[PDB]
Amino acid sequence: MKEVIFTENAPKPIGPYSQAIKAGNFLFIAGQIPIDPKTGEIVKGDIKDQTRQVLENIKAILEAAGYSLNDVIKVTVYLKDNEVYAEYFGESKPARVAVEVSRLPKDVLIEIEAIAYKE
Amino acid sequence: MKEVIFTENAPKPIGPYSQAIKAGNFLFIAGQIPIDPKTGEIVKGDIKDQTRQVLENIKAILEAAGYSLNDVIKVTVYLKDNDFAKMNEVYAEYFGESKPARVAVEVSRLPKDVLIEIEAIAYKE
Amino acid sequence: MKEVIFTENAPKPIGPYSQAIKAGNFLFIAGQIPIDPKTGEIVKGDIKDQTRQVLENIKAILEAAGYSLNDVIKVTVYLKDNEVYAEYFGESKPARVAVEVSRLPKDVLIEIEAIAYKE
Repeated sequence: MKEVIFTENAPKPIGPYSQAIKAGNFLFIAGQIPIDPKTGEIVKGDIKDQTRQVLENIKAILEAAGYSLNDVIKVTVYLKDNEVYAEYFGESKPARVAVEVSRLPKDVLIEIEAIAYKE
Repeated sequence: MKEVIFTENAPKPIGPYSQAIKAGNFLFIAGQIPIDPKTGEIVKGDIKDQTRQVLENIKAILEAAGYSLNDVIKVTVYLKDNDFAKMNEVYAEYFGESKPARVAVEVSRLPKDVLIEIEAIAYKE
Repeated sequence: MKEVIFTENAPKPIGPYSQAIKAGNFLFIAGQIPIDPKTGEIVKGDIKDQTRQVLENIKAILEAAGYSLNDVIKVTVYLKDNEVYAEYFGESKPARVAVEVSRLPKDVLIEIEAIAYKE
């Protein structure tokens, strides 16, 4: 089965894409950036405040999709050229990919895309 | 089961790789660049035309594997720094309705120095 | 079923992460860098000795999960700025994505992520 996920607790995609799609038992979450869902405005803070907003958004999507943090299996982290993660990926310990790039959408510091599983 | 997807309407993969692979109900498409399968070279040189060729390439592979555009669930887009606006206009033609999960990031260099490269994952139950 | 994969033959996982997660018939392997599992230090040499090392680590994680190089269905290669590949992927002929980025972890020259399938 296939379902497009959408909750008001994570940034609202403005372009042609969804927050997350549940395909079978896998959940593919779109690249997340630091945007406060309630206000729709990008946080202009330090890497830790931005990274926390991102992880908060991902969690919102996981929850709306009916998953929990320990269902997360793979995380790709893109940074603009961290105990924060442990409270989120501690009981999960997903496989990780991390790279630095030129720029992210809306000149943000960090972007994260995730995949989760649930039997 | 595992299966290699090949089509004449998409650029031929160079080396020990494939255009796409169907594993179970998932279709993993290799990254595509704006190479016109008929001419064998990059198109015009403008973001719009390049984004179109890439999407056309992706469409062919999907079509070759018996999938459609609305089966695409995740797309990752790599750009070479800011033209990340026109890309969406062409992109909406192909994914405006099904709205796949997206990931967009800008990088250093892409294969053959193109301006855009896109990879996708499709799902068919 | 969800199972984290582990092998002493690959670089020890630092932080809240795994070398790989097995979900359903899929194996999601974390980004691998040219770290010599034995010494824990970056292997000496150029992009060729780093490539070898990376692919070797991937192979290690694969075998520890009961998978084969013929199982690799998708490969994502990050570079900073060859016959080895035919040896490791001439049998699986996976879908490929390759790009260049600003920098990799521990400022290495190459990072490779991968996905494998086994029915």
